Amino acid sequence: RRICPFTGKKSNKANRVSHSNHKTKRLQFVNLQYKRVWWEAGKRFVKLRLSTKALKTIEKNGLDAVAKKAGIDL
Amino acid sequence: LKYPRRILDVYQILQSPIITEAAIKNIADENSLLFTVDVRADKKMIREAISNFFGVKVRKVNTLIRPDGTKKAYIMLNKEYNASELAKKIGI
Amino acid sequence: RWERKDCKPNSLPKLHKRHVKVGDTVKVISGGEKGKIGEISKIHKHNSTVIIKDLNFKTKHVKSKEEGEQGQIIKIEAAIHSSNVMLILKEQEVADRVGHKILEDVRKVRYLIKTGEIVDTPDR
Amino acid sequence: DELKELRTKTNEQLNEEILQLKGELFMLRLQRSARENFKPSDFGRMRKRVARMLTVKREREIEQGVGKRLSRKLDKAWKRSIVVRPPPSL
RNA sequence: GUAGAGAAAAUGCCUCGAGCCAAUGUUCGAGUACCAGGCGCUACGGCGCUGAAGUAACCGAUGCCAUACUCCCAGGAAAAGCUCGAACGACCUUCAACAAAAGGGUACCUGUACCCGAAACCGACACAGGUAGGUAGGUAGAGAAUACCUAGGGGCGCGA
RNA sequence: AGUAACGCAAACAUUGGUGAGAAUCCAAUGCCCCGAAAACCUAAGGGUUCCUCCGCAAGGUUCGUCCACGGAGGGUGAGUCAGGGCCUAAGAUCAGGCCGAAAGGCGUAGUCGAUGGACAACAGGUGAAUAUUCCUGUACUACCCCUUGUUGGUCCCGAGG
RNA sequence: GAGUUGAAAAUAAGCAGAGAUCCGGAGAUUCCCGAAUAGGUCAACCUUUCGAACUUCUGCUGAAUCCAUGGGCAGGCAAGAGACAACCUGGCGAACUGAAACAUCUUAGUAGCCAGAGGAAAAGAAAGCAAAAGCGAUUCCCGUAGUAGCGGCGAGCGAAAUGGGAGCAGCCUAAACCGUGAAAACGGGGUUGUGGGAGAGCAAUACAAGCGUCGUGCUGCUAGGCGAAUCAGUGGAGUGCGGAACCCUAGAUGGUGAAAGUCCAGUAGCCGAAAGCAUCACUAGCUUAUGCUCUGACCCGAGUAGCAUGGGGCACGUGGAAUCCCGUGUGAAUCAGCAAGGACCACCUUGCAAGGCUAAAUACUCCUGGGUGACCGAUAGCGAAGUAGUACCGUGAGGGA
Repeated sequence: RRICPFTGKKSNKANRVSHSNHKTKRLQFVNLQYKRVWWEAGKRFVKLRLSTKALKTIEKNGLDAVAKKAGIDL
Repeated sequence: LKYPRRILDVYQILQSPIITEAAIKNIADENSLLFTVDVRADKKMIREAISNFFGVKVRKVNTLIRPDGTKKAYIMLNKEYNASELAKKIGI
Repeated sequence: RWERKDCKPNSLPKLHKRHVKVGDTVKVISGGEKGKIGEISKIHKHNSTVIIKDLNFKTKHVKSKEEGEQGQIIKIEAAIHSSNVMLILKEQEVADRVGHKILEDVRKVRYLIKTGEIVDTPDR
Repeated sequence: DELKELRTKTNEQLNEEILQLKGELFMLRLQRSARENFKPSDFGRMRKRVARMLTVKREREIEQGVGKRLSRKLDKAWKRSIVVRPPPSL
């Protein structure tokens, strides 16, 4: 899915509007990109599929409280 | 352990004989006799249920299905036992 | 005849509660054969009808044999309805209704509501 | 006609009597096919009595305390080894 | 037989083997079978007893040899059964396991009728139509076309 | 309107029989047709249409004593034949794995999947309906027991095929 | 309490006034398929080492990797899968249509599809409305009101506040602080608003209320029981008609040859439960707990609010566009504050987001049990008063007497 497991960010059903007010659908979805972030409780890289807001959490708050906030780490 | 193919309530594996004239032809001409058994039956379960309840060595067990659903079994006994002396005891 | 077959709640037929037992002396109240006493013979609980002896006369024709011989004419009773009869004591000749007296023992017996005797027969 | 003796008999003679009544039921099937004079009421109370036998045996399965599927595995674990034997009425 | 990390295999080297392959064939099976015929009764629908010769040659297959050879490019399935075999890995071990030689014993489920160049399947029909595969007799003919026929099966379900 | 038609232009005819009733059902004799079939067997399909007796309400483009029709009863016998208990192709389902609003899509091991590969029975007779199936003869497969040897054997793996 | 082995007669044998058939409560069996579940499968079959397969939980052993993870083995009455007419929630989500065309808009966030779940669901306990006067969670109805508005200011769309009713119920948690541990946690404390809580100190004890296997209590339900009162004449039959009597705590209904208060089953009324369920009332018991003074330091839910953009939805179509929620990116303050009061600023008023849970009023019928009907009477009423979703048609979805 296009969801981030740490922070529950999903896609956004948000129309796009032209000049003559014509509206298509344009399902708008997050930049949850592949990374491989270091883990201090095992001193090792984990391969994750992280949104950039969740990236700012795991660098700001640390991966332990964010991963226990989501509930999953392995 | 020695499992059969299916556990099938062995005191009900035989249902009824057949009292047609061709069955008496199989008795007098074949040393065989005719039974009606359920569909869930074997050439190993019927063949054991003849050498025990009757007391007769059975030679072969030729089975066939009948399109009304039920199964028909031509059982041929050994040469040592006449089917006529063992069928009048039952009532054929 | 599907309009007249027995109604069957949970595959069993609905049997009616009635007021006439076998071995009783009934009187025909109104319909047809009015005012003559009689025993009952065979009981039909689903129709609430009762065949009683030697009054209802239905002369029926029966093909008797399979060889086509003697073809007997048999005079057979029919079913009069159970609400067309009352009970009779032979001491007071009057057709009376019923009632259920609960006597000193556990059993509950029938009772002619105008006279003072009991319809209920012992084990013989 | 009360079957008081069935709760007196132990489990082995209970089960042997089940097998004997089933064998007598097969003899009633042979005598029904043979058109010899038979009692259909005995064909009724034969199977109908085996129902009583297996209710008493199943209550004895209950008061020990075991599952329904344990009675499936125990019952089918017993039914796999039943050597056919004719009844003692000869 | 060896040689290389080399049990089998593969590759390289050495040696022994003039024969090999498969349809066909003789015998047993196999005759106190089958069979023309006659012999005795008809429910005249068939049963009963006895029984001769049962060989050779010419044709010749679209069947076998046969995945046999020759030619060609467009270069022609997979896995198990089968056979051979070391290390590594799981289990069981002595009257247990393995390989044979004769001789006895044992024999798992389903399909089996009937139509199947069709009255029964598919075309709404007891429909001048369709339906994969097998057997391919005689004469005239190159021939499975054709014409007439043996076997076998019909006279096309309104007639006058 | 009692009009067209009665489904090829292979073709029937007679004598007997059955019955209440016969062009039509049966039997015989001729005649005629197909005969790389309009013959026999099996794959599919159908599902009881197969066989005896009974009936002729409906069906049969006529009739009917007949019937693939109605009723009752019976009939389909396998170690060897065809499939499964063996194997795989196309293809399908796909544990985990990746992806994706959901449903699910992609895809590996694995497992199914014959139209293929592997594996053992032929001749005569019986028979209202069954025959490589039932009987008799000779066989052949796959295991066990009975005798000689062996201490290792089976599976996975390596190879030929 | 008297005959029974269904419809459904007949036949053969039974079972029963030491109580059958039947009714009711609780149990037992429940082949095979179907979540289908040992494995395969062309559903109701095959093969079987006879097995709740898989996910989850528990326990042991524990790869690349030391701890791990993955795997394997085992236990387990073993939690989930599957089904469900309509209502409900969440997501994808049209088009014919209306605008007399049509694209903004409408139809419409409707239908449909998927997922989930309960007898209701959602929401719900104020970072709320309002306006200088006041209310106190949510939901629903009448109303304001077809008003204010919104809109190619077209077609159309359309609130909210004040007021009146149904129903009422509020509670847990994070942080600041103490204690144990390398964190991560755990156990006490605290969860409020014309502000509280933490820290320091002084007092003080018991009134009231909440939760609840367990069993005595109550009524109700799932079987039932007693239960009033008339004959005679009439053309087949009387319940109708005519003559003679009565019941009524009973004249509702259905049947009986024909229409019934007095023929039957019943009804009014009085009774009745071994067993299960439900209704509120007991119970061993767990709990909620109090008031004052000082202290602007410490705390009151952070990648959150806000902002630049792209939007969605509130009746409000980007308009002065606020409130609410998201996509990318930037990115605060703790009460001396922050948010709202329809751009925004100043003052005042109101409330305390970024943590969760809750009954009622409420919407519907595949149904169930009672009562009705200016509803139908075989072309009607359910498609279906018999084999009815049947025969039949289609490969199938499906159509359908």
